Amino acid sequence: GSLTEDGLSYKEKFVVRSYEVGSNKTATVETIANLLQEVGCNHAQSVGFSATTTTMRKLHLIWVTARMHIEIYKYPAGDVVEIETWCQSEGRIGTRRDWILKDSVTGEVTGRATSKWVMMNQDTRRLQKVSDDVRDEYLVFCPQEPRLAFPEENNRSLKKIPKLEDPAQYSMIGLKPRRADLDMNQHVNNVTYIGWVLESIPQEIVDTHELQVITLDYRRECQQDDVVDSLTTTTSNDSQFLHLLRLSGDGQEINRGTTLWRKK
Amino acid sequence: GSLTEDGLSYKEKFVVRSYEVGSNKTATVETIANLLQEVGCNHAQSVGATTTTMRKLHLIWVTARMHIEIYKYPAWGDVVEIETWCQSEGRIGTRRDWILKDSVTGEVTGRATSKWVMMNQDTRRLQKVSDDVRDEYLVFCPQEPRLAFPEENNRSLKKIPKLEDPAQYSMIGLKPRRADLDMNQHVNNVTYIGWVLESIPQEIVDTHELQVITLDYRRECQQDDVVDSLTTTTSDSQFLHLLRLSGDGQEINRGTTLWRKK
Ligand SMILES: CNc1cnc2ccccc2n1
Ligand SMILES: CNc1cnc2ccccc2n1
Repeated sequence: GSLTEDGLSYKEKFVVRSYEVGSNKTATVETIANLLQEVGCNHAQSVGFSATTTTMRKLHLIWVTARMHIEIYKYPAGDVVEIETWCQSEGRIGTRRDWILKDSVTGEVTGRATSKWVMMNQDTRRLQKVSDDVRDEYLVFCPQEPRLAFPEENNRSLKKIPKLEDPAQYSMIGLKPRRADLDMNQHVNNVTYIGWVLESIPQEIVDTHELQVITLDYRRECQQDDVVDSLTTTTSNDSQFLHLLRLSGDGQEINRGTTLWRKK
Repeated sequence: GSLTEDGLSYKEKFVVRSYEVGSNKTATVETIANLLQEVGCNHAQSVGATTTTMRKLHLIWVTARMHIEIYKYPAWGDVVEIETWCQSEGRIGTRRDWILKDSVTGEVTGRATSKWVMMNQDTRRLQKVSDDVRDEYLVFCPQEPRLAFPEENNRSLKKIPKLEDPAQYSMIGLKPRRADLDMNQHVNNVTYIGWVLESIPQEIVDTHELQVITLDYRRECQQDDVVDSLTTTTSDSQFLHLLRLSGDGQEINRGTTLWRKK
């Protein structure tokens, strides 16, 4: 894995592992999400991060995921998959990180993703707009012209996700994160919330359909000692669902999103 | 990853990933277990893991016991090479051993061993190996005994007792998700390792490191099943573990772990 010739993006190849695939012998959506996350960690490291600047570490600010959008066309089965990631400023809202998944053999694009990141205070959990001086510190590592993965006029990543009404059609109650789900800072990995959202999708839908799109807004972080409830409702060959992750007790909303499924 | 010069073992190098480490910035025991499993999968593939006679008879290889000793956990970014190989254990079953080495210093940072038995995949019944299916796997095994844990009266061959109630520690309501299931829709054996350790307190994890883990697989956990994880200190620190179904209290696993100071 290394930065491209200009140094404004990063590339990395991955061989799909045995424990990374599902019932259809192809890489699960959580494995793909982990590979996108891994390539983004190494891009921050290659340009000198450990991804907070010296100014961000002084004021106690961190980058947090606010929205994640992942569209897959072909899930890699032993296959080699190369991912090209890059970041771009989104004015004073925050940052945007895009990915392009390509099959290393056929060279075709087998998927792509985009995420919106915001600047949150490490301790008070309070959000704030990216100040001018902090913004230009990472501008030197971003393409100046707009390079989006999803350039489409009314693209399916900038649409507002509604709140699921009760009763939910499907549900999966009592979901708790384990030590494997926690990261190096002891927080529940963002990829775990993707797997929790999909736990409410029926087994019949998973066995007769494949996941094409997944848009997910991160509202609140799930602490290790918290228990979640996953809810789903069909809103529609293609099938659409409305998802909502919320705490078991107080019913505190932690996530909301939508998924699109295509026939096999 | 490729077979060694003789073809009686397989080697593979791995770069530790960001999402594969814990709070100490070193690879979790479940990630190490996954790497050992992955290298064993490719060793079976590299030699062409059920034969035509086993497929015709409707038989499969199932893990009966797993023993893993780690001395140095590879940190995020480190390269770790694992050398795996199989050996016949007479008519009982098969034994697969691993040697984890640091690719920079060349030293051994860990080693593992597992006992596998021959079970009929449909009726779930353990069957005797028989001479003919045994000689099919002998052409891919070292003839002389090559054990990762060769010590007589070692930590991998001692009988694990059943945990008595009340358990000192516990973690109830553990359910496997779609990520925990494998290609055949079964809960992969690394999830049971993570479930065993869920009952270990946070104080023990934050002030100690996992050195040894011996685990006997008694019953498989179906996707629609809920487990209860129990732990009791028997002592370095030693614990006695027991995984059992929430409802009927059906035992699915039993094992022991040894923890060293940091
Ligand atoms: C107040 N806005 C947000 C946005 N995204 C989040 C993701 C995780 C945790 C808290 C979050 N808060
Ligand atoms: C009765 N012997 C055994 C040995 N190992 C097993 C592992 C998984 C499921 C059932 C098993 N049964």
